[PDB]
This record gives sequence, C-alpha cells and structure tokens, in this order.
Amino acid sequence: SIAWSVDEFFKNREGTFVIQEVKEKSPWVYNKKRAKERFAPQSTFKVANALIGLQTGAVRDEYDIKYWDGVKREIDNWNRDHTLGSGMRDSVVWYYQAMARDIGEERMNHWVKAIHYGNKDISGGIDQFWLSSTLRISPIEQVRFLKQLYEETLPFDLKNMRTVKRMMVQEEEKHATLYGKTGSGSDIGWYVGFIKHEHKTYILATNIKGTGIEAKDITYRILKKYHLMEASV
Ligand SMILES: *C(=O)[C@@H]([C@@H]1N=C(C(=O)O)[C@H](S[C@@H]2CN[C@H](CNS(N)(=O)=O)C2)[C@@H]1C)[C@@H](C)O
Repeated sequence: SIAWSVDEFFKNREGTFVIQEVKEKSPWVYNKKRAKERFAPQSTFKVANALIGLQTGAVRDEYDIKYWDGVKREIDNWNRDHTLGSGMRDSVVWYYQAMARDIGEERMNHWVKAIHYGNKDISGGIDQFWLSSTLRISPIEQVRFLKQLYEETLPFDLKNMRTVKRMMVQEEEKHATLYGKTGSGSDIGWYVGFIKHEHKTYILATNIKGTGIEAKDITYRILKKYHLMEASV
C-alpha cells in the first residue's frame, strides 16, 4: 500500500487528489471538501460521450471520420477532419458536439442517468451541457465512474469499453500505461484517468482551481514521486 503525501504539489493551487488501487475498498483523498464538490466535467465528459456514442451507434468505432465544416475555430488543429479517437486525444469539441446531437436528448439523458454521472443534468443543451453548464460531477464520482470503466462493469458493451480505454492512452512506458483526459474552463482544471503499472492499477482524479494542463502536470509529478510513472531518464 502507498502512503500518499501530496501537499507539496498543491502549494500554489487550491486542489484535490483522489486515487484508488482497484482492489482497495475506498479511495485515498487529499482535500476531502473539494473532492466531494461537483464541478462541470469540461472535456473529461468526452469519456462518457464516446461510450454513449458507440453504444447508441451514433459513431461506428474509434476511426469514425467526421468532416471539418470549414468553420475556422480557435485551435488550428481542430480545423481539419477528425475521428472519434483523434477527437479525444486532441479534445476536438466540434466532433463531440456533432456526436452528442446525433445521440440526442432522450438517449443522452438515459445513459447519463444509467452511469450515475454526477447530477446527471443535461438541460444546459444537448451539445453544451458539459462545459461550465448544468452537468456537474465530483472528483470522487469521477473515480467511481472510471473504476467501473476500468473493471468493465458499466452497462456498456464490453467492446465499447475496450475501445474507449484504447482511445484514452496518454503515456506508454516499459512498465506502465497511463490512461486519461484533461478538462479546462472557468478555472476548473481536471485530469482524470487510471494508470496500469505492472499488476497494480490506480484510478485517479485531480481537480484544481486552474487549468487541465496544470492538473495533468500535478498528476504526473505525483505518479513519478511514487514510481508509478518512470522519471524523465
Ligand atoms: C476541454 O476541457 C475543453 C475543450 N478542450 C480543449 C483542449 O484544448 O484540450 C479546449 S480548452 C481551450 C484551449 N485553450 C484555452 C485556454 N487554455 S487554458 N488557459 O485553459 O490552459 C481553453 C476546449 C475548449 C472544454 C470543452 O471544456
């Protein structure tokens, strides 16, 4: 068991860290107050959105191509054709908005409720509800959801859970694979996912007052401290 200590990574940011080995009964929590507070999921919702898009048949697989509509958006890399998988890696909002519209209100509502995704409130709008809007989920709830994704106990087809986990690969190392997703907006910084290291798997959520990139950085530093992730050798 790991004697977690992470205060040194949160000196300049208000934040929380939730982490749980999959055989452990409960997560370890830094800043329990913030860990139980629900926040807009921002781009971390792409994990659930992709599962639901695949389950409903709104998209075919991780290679389902959608065509750029020629509208120049804020991030250059968005201004080209994308797939479900490249859309998750590059957090391509327009792809996932198009998918959400195809899923539609009734199916999205059902599946968001079925997986107990925070307050389950998508009334903010079918392609808007996850960005600083009506839907909110706590860091503890993200870990509960991602634990079920990892252990394949969500009410999705096995194939769809395996597809989405492949789409989430963030770092590949000799003895580990990090899976995860950043979220940013309205000073809510997320990094959520799980790390497989040898025969142990840790489900995690980092949430700060700050950005997704900052949350991801904090996460890497914690995982490195405890040798779940290799150092920069
Ligand atoms: C996801 O969290 C957001 C969407 N994903 C994005 C991404 O690039 O991963 C962008 S966030 C956008 C990029 N640059 C702006 C400022 N960056 S900062 N200060 O946050 O680091 C913000 C896109 C909006 C969203 C759906 O929540």
